[PDB]
Amino acid sequence: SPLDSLWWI
Amino acid sequence: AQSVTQPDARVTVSEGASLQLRCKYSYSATPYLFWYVQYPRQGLQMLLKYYSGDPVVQGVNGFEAEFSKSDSSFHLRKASVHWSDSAVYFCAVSAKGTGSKLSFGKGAKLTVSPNIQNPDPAVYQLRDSKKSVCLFTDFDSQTNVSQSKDSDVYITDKCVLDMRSMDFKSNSAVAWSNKSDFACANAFNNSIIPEDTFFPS
Amino acid sequence: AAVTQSPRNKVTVTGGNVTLSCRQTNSHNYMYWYRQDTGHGLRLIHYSYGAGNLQIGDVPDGYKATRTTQEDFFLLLELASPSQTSLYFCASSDAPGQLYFGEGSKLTVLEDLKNVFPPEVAVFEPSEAEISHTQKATLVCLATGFYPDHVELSWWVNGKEVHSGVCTDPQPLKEQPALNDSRYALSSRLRVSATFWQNPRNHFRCQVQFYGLSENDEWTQDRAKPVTQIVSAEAWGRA
Amino acid sequence: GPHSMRYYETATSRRGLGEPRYTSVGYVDDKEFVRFDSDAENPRYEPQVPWMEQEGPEYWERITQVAKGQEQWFRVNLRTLLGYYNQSAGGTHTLQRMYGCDVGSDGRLLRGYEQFAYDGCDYIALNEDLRTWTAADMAAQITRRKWEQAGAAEYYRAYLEGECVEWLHRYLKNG
Repeated sequence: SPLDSLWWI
Repeated sequence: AQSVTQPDARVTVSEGASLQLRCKYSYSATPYLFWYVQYPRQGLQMLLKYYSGDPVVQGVNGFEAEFSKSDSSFHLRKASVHWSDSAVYFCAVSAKGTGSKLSFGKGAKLTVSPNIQNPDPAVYQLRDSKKSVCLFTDFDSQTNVSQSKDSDVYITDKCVLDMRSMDFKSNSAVAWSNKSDFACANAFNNSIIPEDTFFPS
Repeated sequence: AAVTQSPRNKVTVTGGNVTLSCRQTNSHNYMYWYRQDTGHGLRLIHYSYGAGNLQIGDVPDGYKATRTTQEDFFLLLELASPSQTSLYFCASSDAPGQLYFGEGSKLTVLEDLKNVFPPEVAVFEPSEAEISHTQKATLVCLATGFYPDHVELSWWVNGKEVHSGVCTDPQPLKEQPALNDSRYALSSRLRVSATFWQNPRNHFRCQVQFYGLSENDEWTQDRAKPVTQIVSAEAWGRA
Repeated sequence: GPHSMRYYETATSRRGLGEPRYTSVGYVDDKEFVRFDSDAENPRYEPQVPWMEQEGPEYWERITQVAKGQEQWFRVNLRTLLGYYNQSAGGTHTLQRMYGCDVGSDGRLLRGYEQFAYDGCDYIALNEDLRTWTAADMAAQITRRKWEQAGAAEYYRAYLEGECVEWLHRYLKNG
């Protein structure tokens, strides 16, 4: 199951 | 479309009592949920964050919120609130991935009445240093101060000061008037004050 | 929160041009400008997801914004209207919905300068009755007859600002509640132990920073120009 | 024996006012088992192997929402990188993310991944300690700084040590 990314580049 | 609904703009609870602050949101996709807190004279700051997984999220000082997908709710709760919790609390919902889809609630101003261990209600007269003011002080949190039914009489709302060294808090309201014959005995005439209020002199 | 807004306080007249600066040195991606008003909560004006990008918020009318750099997000009021009298917050964001707020910029747009008055300030010494009954001493400061509602009251003991034992009204009273140009009044208390107050070596001072006219504003009336200024009242400890 | 689950996310900006194409491909033991493609007409995660068919609608909806969020996330990132490296809008660029977990024969985490490549070049990567980041260059240093300040490592490690391992195990259970 894929994961949400939070803090942007 | 996206929105957040907090039902009560203003909430008062007694120190030591439990707290629930309600929040409903409307958003078509799966959201991130937040509670922000704004202490007096400051900006907002994150208090609670929900990303995914466990519906119950936790924060500093015993704060927590519960995500309910079925009800579209994110109610905040705390077992026992204290004077320092007095602030404005904002619920917020955000789309994932972007910062372009964020909505704040109207916010809820929480007033926590301090527990006044040793009430000593009194109405004192102060002299001008450089004219005279009346000081209603040391009453329990429950007492409320009413406005004067006299335009030339000014009465401020209750105010809590904290002598931090002394671990001692107290309520006070101020009344003053330019008009001659203004008296401290009748200053807070149309407020409901304790029958045991001390009137010196 | 590494977000700093400037100026923190601003007074202008209708038609004036106002620029608020917001800088965040953490190079967050998103930046927002909000206004906060009683009964309307927090309302989004403009935001940006990067240098050169601008997105209108919910209440953009009368406002422009510019993201000149990743760190800088200016808010511009072109022809200042009294309705823009508000408390403005800038915020940066490094993750979806995660914001870090500035300290706030309080602005008042005046419609008519002749309504501007600085506060009169008076300190009232503690009652001896309170002294004996409680062994505590409450000083009361009164700032009266000021307009606009843009003051900051602080207590100073022996030349240093104190916060302990202090409570200041969150909201000022309208002296003439029925008038739109009504002047304001504000009260504050400083409570100390009786033995501290009764030491005549102790110096007490209530200071009120008033924000009004600038050096640039022209003034015609005879009375003293109600410029931005500090008005204060003092008292020495009484034994 | 040992196993692994890896996801590859790619965001490629078109030319002119072209919305980027976002793709996400999931592998188990280096074999594609799931896929999402923005270009598709009805974009959602689709099973690439019959043994994944057993996952109910709730599952497919949930992970599709993740992809939806990721697309926006990558859009923000692409525009941000142009700023980091001083580049023009019309162009075509690619940001790739690779994350997932290697699991040992003992059933424990061998290693965890969370790394990015921009235009074929290494950018930033989560170190084996799952605590520290390796920044390839100047821009990557800005990112690392923010992610260190944000405490990002803990979020991704939590996934890598928990859900990643568990889901891999669940997927294997099929066959």
